[PDB]
Amino acid sequence: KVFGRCELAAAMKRHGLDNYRGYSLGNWVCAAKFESNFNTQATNRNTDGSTDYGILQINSRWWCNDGRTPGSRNLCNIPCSALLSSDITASVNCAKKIVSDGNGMNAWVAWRNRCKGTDVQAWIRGCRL
Ligand SMILES: [O-][Cl+3]([O-])([O-])[O-]
Ligand SMILES: [O-][Cl+3]([O-])([O-])[O-]
Ligand SMILES: [O-][Cl+3]([O-])([O-])[O-]
Ligand SMILES: [O-][Cl+3]([O-])([O-])[O-]
Ligand SMILES: [O-][Cl+3]([O-])([O-])[O-]
Ligand SMILES: [Cl-]
Ligand code: NI
Repeated sequence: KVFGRCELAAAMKRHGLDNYRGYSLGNWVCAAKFESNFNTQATNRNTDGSTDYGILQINSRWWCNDGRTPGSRNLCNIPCSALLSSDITASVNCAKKIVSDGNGMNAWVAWRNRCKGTDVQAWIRGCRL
C-alpha cells in the first residue's frame, strides 16, 4: 500500500509511535517518507547484500528474516515479507525495538541525514490527529 502522509501519521499514532523513545510523530513520518516514500512494499538491496523492507526499510541483517542475508539476526522475530503488509503493525513493533537499541532514530541513516534537526512537525501539519 502507498500511504497518504496524514494517513500514515494516524496509523503510526494509533500504534503508539508519537513520542515513542521521545521522537515526536513527525520524525517517524519524515523517516518513512525518505526511506520508502510511504510505500509498504518497498524493498532495497543494501551494499552488504542485506535488504531493507517496508515503510521504514527495516533491514534483514539484524531485524527480520528473508533467508538470503548470511550472518543475519532476526531480532524482531518475523519474516521480512511481514514488513511489506498494508497493515504496519509488524513494522511499527519492529521499529520500536530498533529505536530502542541505543542510537535512537540515527539507526535510520536517512532520518539522521534528512530529518534530524529539521522542522519535522511540518510532516504532520494539516493532519486531523
Ligand atoms: O505527500 Cl508528502 O511526500 O508531501 O508526505
Ligand atoms: O544492531 Cl545492534 O543490536 O549492535 O545495536
Ligand atoms: O526534507 Cl529534509 O531531507 O530537508 O528534512
Ligand atoms: O514529530 Cl512532530 O509532531 O514535531 O511533527
Ligand atoms: O485527544 Cl483527542 O481525541 O480529543 O483530539
Ligand atoms: Cl546466516
Ligand atoms: Ni486528537
